[PDB]
Amino acid sequence: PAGRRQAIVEAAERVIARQGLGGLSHRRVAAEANVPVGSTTYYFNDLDALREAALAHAANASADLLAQWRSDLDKDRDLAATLARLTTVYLADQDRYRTLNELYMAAAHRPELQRLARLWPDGLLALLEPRIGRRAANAVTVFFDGATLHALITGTPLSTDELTDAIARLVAD
Amino acid sequence: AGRRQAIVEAAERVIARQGLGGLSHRRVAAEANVPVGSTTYYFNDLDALREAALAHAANASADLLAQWRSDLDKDRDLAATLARLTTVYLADQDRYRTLNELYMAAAHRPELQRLARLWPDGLLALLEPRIGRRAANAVTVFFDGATLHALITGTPLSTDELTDAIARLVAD
Ligand SMILES: CC[n+]1c(-c2ccccc2)c2cc(N)ccc2c2ccc(N)cc21
Ligand SMILES: CC[n+]1c(-c2ccccc2)c2cc(N)ccc2c2ccc(N)cc21
Repeated sequence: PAGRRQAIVEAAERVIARQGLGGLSHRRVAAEANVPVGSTTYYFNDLDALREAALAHAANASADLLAQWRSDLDKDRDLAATLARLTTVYLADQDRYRTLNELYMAAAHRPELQRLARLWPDGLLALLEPRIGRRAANAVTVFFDGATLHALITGTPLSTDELTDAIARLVAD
Repeated sequence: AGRRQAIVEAAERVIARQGLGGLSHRRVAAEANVPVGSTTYYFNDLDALREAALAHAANASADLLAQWRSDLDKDRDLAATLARLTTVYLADQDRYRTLNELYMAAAHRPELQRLARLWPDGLLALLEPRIGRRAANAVTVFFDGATLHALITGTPLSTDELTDAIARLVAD
């Protein structure tokens, strides 16, 4: 299909993000992906495997973003401003990160979603801890978790300047 | 004690787990332990159960917010007082789980956002006069993450760690 299967994994991601894990059905995914049901059943008779597929696709996207953050943080050479920017870009990219966001929030009370979620907090820590210490590293990721949830809740993100200022206070000393 | 109440509290639970669209008399009958949806139908023929469930959580949220307000006037060290209160909140996850679930969920469900906003708007107005907009907003944001990240990572920031990060953020 040149990627009918890949559209079904990408739909299933959004599905699971919106309805949860035990809220996966072939009908929904076909709807979600705009493909015939038979394509879904043919490629993923077993829904557990569609679940695995959908979580791995998110996990890949998560770790992929993190590596990009890694690349940017070495090169740029200024910490607060870089992190401020990277966060801003992310807060703005509502398309295609909704899901990672839908899942990360859900994981808050859903152990089965935490292996996927912990990649963010663990990954950020590995990135920052060497550069700023672990107390600072933890405090910053705490703030970022807040920045996203707070932005979504209130409907307005912190500006880059506001982010930069708060990061700088958290990393100072 | 009162079966109305037990049904609105169960409905809160169900909304917290299955969203709002997931709410049904049947699910609530189970969560409530009401013998049959029949008591559920009696007290709430239609789903103005949502409105009661949402208002019950609003009342609980405002209430805790009033408690924070009281505890703040009752001391001087703002940072350490906010930390203590948060530490207590993280330690009472069991009491406050449904509120937390609803808050998380509201990130992508606009219908849960009027309830959810009582927190940020509330903390903002509470602290803004003491530390100004910038700091009050930065603290609320940090608190949003303090709870989420504690849940995700399974380890909360300590009182000392909370106090330290808050002190950095409030300082003019
Ligand atoms: C999906 C996790 N997550 C969150 C996040 C999303 C929702 C709530 C809390 C944190 C995040 C939040 C902010 N502000 C900035 C960057 C990231 C991020 C960056 C990379 C990644 N692989 C996951 C990331
Ligand atoms: C339910 C909102 N909420 C959150 C919160 C919960 C989950 C995610 C983000 C913030 C909260 C988080 C921390 N750290 C400390 C206090 C509160 C709080 C306090 C009162 C209230 N009425 C709602 C509150």
